[PDB]
This record gives sequence, C-alpha cells and structure tokens, in this order.
Amino acid sequence: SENLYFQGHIETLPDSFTFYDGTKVQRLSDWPKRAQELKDLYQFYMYGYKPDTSVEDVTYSVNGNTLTITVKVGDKQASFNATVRLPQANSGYQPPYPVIISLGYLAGFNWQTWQFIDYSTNAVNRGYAVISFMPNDVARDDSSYTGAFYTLYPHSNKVENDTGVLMAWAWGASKILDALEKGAIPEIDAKKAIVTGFSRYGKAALVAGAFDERFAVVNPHASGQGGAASFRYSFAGKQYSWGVAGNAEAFSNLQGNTEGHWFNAVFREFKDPRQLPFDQHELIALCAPRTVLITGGYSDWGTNPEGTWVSFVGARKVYEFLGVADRIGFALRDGSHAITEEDVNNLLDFCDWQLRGIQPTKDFSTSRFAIDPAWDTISVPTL
Repeated sequence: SENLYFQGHIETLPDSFTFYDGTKVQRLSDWPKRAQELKDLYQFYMYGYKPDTSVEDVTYSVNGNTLTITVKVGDKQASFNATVRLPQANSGYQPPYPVIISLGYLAGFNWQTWQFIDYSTNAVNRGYAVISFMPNDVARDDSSYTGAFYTLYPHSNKVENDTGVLMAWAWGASKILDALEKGAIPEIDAKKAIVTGFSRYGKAALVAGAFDERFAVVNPHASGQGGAASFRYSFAGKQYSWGVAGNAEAFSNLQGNTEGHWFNAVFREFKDPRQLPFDQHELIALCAPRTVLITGGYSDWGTNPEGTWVSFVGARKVYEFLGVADRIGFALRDGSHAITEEDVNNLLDFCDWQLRGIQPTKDFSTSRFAIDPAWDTISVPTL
C-alpha cells in the first residue's frame, strides 16, 4: 500500500480566504477583517475570550534575577514571578537585546538521569535575553480554575468568563511583555520579543502569538493537536522512510477530564473535529505578517508530524498572499517528544535571520514531507 496513487484522502479544510458571509478575500485590505473573524471564531468555539487589555494596570518589581509582574483589574490584583537572564558583552552583542519569553523553562529533560538541561545558556551566548515563567502560577493545569489569571477573571460558564487555561497561559506571556514595554528591564528590546513553549505550553505559545500582535516571532514547539497540528488530517499507520506512524492524539482526549480545561465548554461539546468552523492552518495564519517557526520531531507521532506540515502549508498561503512567505518556517528533526539542543539552535538561527538579517544555513521552507494535492487545497487569491 505504498503506491501513493491509491492512498489519497480529501477533507474539507475551512477556507482562510472565504469570509464568514461566503464572500471572498480578494485584496490585502480584506485580510485584517478576515483575521478578526477568525479570532472571534477561535475564542467562541475553542479557547474562550482574551480579556480587554485596556483596563488592566500592570506594575512590576525587579529583584536580582526575578521580575515580579503584578496586574490589577477592578478591585482585584494578582502577581507572578518571571526569571530573567541577560547576555554579557562577550556575546558580541550590546543592549538592548531581543528576548525569548518561554512558557516553562527553556530546558530539556535527560531521561537517563531525570535532570534538566538548561538551554537558556545557548540563547544568551547568542545575544538573546531569556525570560521564563511557570504557567501554573498564572493558571493551574487542571479544572480548579485558580491562579493569577483566574484571581482577576474568575471562571464561569458565561461566554465572557469561560476562558480556558491555554488562553490564560498566553495572557501570562503577554503580561510580561506589558511590563517590558513599560521599561521593566531596560536592557531588553520589547519590539524584538519571541514567544516559545513546549507541548501543552507550545499550544499556548501559538495562542499567545495569534492573539498578541506584539510578538515578533512565534515558536510553538511540539504543540500537536489543539496547537499547530491539523484536526482533520492525521496519518496513523502510514509508512514513512523513518518509520510507520503511530497514533495522533485523539480529539476526544482533548475534551476529557485530563485536558478539557485547556479549552471552553463549547469546544468540549463537539462530537467530531469536522464540526469545527476552522482548522489549524487558520490559527497559524493569525500570526501573519509576524514570523512563526514550527519545531518538533519527525517521529513524535502524538503531535501528528505530517498534519503539522498540512497546517504549515495551508497557513503559508496567507503569508504568500500578504507578500511575506519567508516569515513562516518549518523545522522538525529526528526523534520524539522533547526539547532538544537542535530545537533551540533552530529557533536561534530563525531569529538571527528574521530579526538580524543573518542568512541561515537551513532551508526553513521545505521538509521531508511531499506536498500532497489531496490536502493542499487552500489557494492564494488571484490579484
């Protein structure tokens, strides 16, 4: 069954270039209106709503390596800590520096010793500041709906209050950027901010990049289903040259008691992902015209490697339409579900290119996957 002439399969991928009312996106000036529709769809049907930022008062305090972020909403206020690491002069770069805001530590896990491997060193040595926070401080990874976000915005089932945990974590990243824009760390350039996260935090990194236009680089790492991976296209059992694909995460697993708190109540009622009014090529395209880098592993089957490619190819159509196709990149590598040194180095190479003009040695526009006419069904509008 390796003859691909007889392996094709067609899903309907909701068209990025069709407005909610059925008319077509034709001009560059049409895109902002279409993007707002997609943001409204994703908030109502999947993640819940980002709160109005205009009525949040953000203050900060710096003590050694700790940046304390404090936010006040009405008569309530809540704080959480972020850890700051800056480059030295010997990096060959002077302040202010671009900054990687990491949801979780920028660090890998050694399965032999169960010790962590700090990759924030790689970043500061290449002239990137690193600010990390612990996402559970902002919202716990469960259905208690507690943490700094929910102190300020108590959860309920009313549409305006039914905000899921991934949107809460993304809000955490945005609050650090708020403090940086207010000059909390003068050595950091808030206009060169990069958001990154692994696995569950990679889903939230993508949400942060789609809903907060100030991030210059968005890096969902191994984000999988509910992140960059297509809901409608998965390839369990397909024979690749590096192996037979395992199962991608099941839609119902996203909705159940171990993960459903990531999303809202509407999302948890769907019977089938084909009922969603979008697929994830649209969430990625919400980052345009800012830059996005999809990283992960070719053998990380639960995150749906080729379905992530499907979403990337479809999202890139919007980037092409806007005239900035170079700003979306793809970089899977060998192996499985992990933060590896190569993942971090690929991010830093992508940032040096997009932010500093340094030409990369990697081709960020291709992969091991072919482009399959069966799923390559989003097309750029004619001029």
